Amino acid sequence: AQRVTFRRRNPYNTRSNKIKVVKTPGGILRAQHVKKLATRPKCGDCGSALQGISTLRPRQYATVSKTHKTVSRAYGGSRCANCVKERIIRAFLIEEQKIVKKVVKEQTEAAK
Amino acid sequence: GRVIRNQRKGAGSIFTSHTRLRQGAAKLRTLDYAERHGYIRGIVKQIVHDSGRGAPLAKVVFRDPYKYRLREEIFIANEGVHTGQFIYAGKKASLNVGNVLPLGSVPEGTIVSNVEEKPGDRGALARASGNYVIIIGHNPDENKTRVRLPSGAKKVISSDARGVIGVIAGGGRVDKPLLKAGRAFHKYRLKRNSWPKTRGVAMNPVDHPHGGGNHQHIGKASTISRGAVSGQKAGLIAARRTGLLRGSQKTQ
Amino acid sequence: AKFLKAGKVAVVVRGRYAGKKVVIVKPHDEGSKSHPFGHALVAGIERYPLKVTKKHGAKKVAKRTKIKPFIKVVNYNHLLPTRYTLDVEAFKSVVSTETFEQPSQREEAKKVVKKAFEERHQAGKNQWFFSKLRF
Amino acid sequence: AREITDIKQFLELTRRADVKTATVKINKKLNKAGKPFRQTKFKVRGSSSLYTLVINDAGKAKKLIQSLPPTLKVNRL
RNA sequence: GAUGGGGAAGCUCCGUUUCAAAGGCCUGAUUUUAUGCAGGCCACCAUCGAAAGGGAAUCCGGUUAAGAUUCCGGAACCUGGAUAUGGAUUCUUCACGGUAACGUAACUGAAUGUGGAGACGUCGGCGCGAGCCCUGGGAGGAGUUAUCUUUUCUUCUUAAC
RNA sequence: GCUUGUGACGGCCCGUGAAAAUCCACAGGAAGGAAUAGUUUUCAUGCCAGGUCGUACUGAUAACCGCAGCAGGUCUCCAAG
RNA sequence: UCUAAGGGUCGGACGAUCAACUUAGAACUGGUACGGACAAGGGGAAUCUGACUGUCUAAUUAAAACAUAGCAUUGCGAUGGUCAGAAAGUGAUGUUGACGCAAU
Repeated sequence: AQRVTFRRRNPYNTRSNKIKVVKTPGGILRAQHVKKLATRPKCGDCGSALQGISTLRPRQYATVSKTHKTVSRAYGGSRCANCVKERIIRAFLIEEQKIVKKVVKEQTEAAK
Repeated sequence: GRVIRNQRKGAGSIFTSHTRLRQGAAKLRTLDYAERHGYIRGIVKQIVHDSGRGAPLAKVVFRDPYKYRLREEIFIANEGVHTGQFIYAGKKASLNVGNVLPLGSVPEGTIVSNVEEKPGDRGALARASGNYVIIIGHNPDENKTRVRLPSGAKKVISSDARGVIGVIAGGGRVDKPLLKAGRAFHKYRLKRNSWPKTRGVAMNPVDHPHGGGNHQHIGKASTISRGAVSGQKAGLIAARRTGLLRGSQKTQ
Repeated sequence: AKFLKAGKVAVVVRGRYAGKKVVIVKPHDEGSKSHPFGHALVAGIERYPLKVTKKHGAKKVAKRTKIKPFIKVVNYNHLLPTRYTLDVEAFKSVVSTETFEQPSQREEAKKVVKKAFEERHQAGKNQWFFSKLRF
Repeated sequence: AREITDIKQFLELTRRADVKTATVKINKKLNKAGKPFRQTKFKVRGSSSLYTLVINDAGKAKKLIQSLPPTLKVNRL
């Protein structure tokens, strides 16, 4: 039965004027404006939430230690482990089959 | 009387196209040495809905021949094409669905989409959900190919004009009744201010030729000379005939 | 048939050393206590040698060809077995179950594998293995 | 802001430099069994954080008050 | 909505990357100098247009006749700029560990490229949080008490970081 | 339970439901780097600065618009038994 | 005023502990009253007419008028149809292309 007010001239229930309610040490109820929630950085070749990488709003990553926004593998943020595991394989297998794609057409060159 | 509705459209205003949500515009690659002489392989990264246009788009990306970077074009997607698909473009590209070949490089029978009207214009003909053009024959008396357009008409364009093998995707969208005004509302909402439509016959004379009253009716042939002046062209425009047919085929 | 051998070269396909070339040196096909699974004692590079042009100076070349090594226990499943093969003799010794635990021993090992590898790369006996594999 | 627990690393803080003042608070708290004992908090105002060290053993506490630099403005109570 | 332009007797109309020679970012040379220059990449590119859209960062207590997320007290955070000490790194020069998902107090990185966040509809049930609502014991204060009720009311709070 | 926030799902479309500033990251390896000594400010700590304009109050059966202290009109948030 | 049924948690077909209200039934009772105030559909048979939901004459007309989905006709392959402008290196449709745009 205690009621509250926005603490900033914006009187409309928009996304940036989200509000929380807090009991203060005064023993009094008060609004407190709440920032909008962050989202998980996503993996840039499958779109999945990057494991190990922190979840701040974008400018916050400039106030954060590097360990918070990478992991220790080829493609720290960027891509997603199963996607670098696929990635290496695909590299190796093709570069191999190149050599072959190559040698095999050099054989059928002599055959002519 | 008053400027009629159909004349007010020319002025843009309330009648321009609703385009905020549109993806980019849909085009072939710009025609380069790659495509003029060989082929160039892109992948289709995503395929995507475009507001106002049933028929989905393919966002397909290619390497840049003259600079180290990637280049994304926006194709119209062609039914069967699928993310992770390689897309080959140009004179030497092989006859698979999804590729883009010069008309002059495909056999008679081949069916294609998004075909250029002049080589290099980046795609003009057969672009809407479901459509395509058929190559009927070729004529190396100047590099020309003769085709069939979705409308019925045959047209002869340059064998250098490119098409993409296959039909435009988006099925038979029109096969489903719209059912309720609201569906048309949302329909035209992503297109343009053309809906609902008041009949001229329910307007007064100031507003339209149909206009006057005492009983609703047109009072003169609704069949207008092509040379009539704007203000007067409402109805059936240079109608070579009028009335119910049951027609069944076109021009062949 | 049964390849997993003494001097097989393979690509680490997971974790930190993901993407890098190595040679198995002690196969342990059976499960270890800690390590209850098919695994292999390997040694590959961690920082490859850099490229070398005619235009390169004296000690530049001497610098552009240092090689940071590494040694790992690694699950067979985190390996891309290759058709290529590299002789394991000079390090054969330094790399055993022993050298794991006690950092210094892992350390003295790397000291040796590095001398060996840098050696191998001069007068290019065995190449390929010295290039990055790019993805 | 911060709480400190290494009674030693505390002691470096008490000299440190930027640390002109500090304070000793005393609470009449009570343990899990519930017997009135003497908790004593050592607050140290550094430039940009307030490191408060909490000592529950009354013995070691009343000792440590005589281990602060004599050139630090300890506010008592 | 200016501009190279094109119409118009003209007030001006059209056009906005447009049929245009449309820039400026690093730093070497030079240490006559902080500076003209030698490198060089990248640029179909005015601007105005949101006090409800997007967006760097603050909270609680106290205070006035009238101001307060603005003053006071205390406790923070962001941005730009300076910088030194510590720590980390290296004779295997640009860190280790973990099979792996990944871990971390850090762990050089120009051009160029590429990816992500900014970033997005509506309805429904289901799960969870917060505040609120109801409520037992107890420590206080108020109320009623001809008669009854271990009773009725009420205080028991915790901010950003 | 109420109000709100939020998640993992599901229904809907011939509707599939902005943009730019801005911030980070990866790929790349130009280049700069130690042994009597250098590298490094995406780790901790420390120094400095943060301008201009608005900021009262009403917000409606009397502070706005309807000649007015007009039974009309005028956008929103909070919500007890 | 009673009866019965519908959960949770923890110890091995029971055993301990915590916690809700809701539902069906039965007896008793009254000046036969009880959704006791508040709240809250009258129903049926037909004819004319418009399919429906939607719309308009702000201040005398809300309707059977307008819309609509559905049906049909007409023009156009871009050197184009329809429309704009005094003129233009001018403009709408058009980020379009006949499963489209335009006109009835």
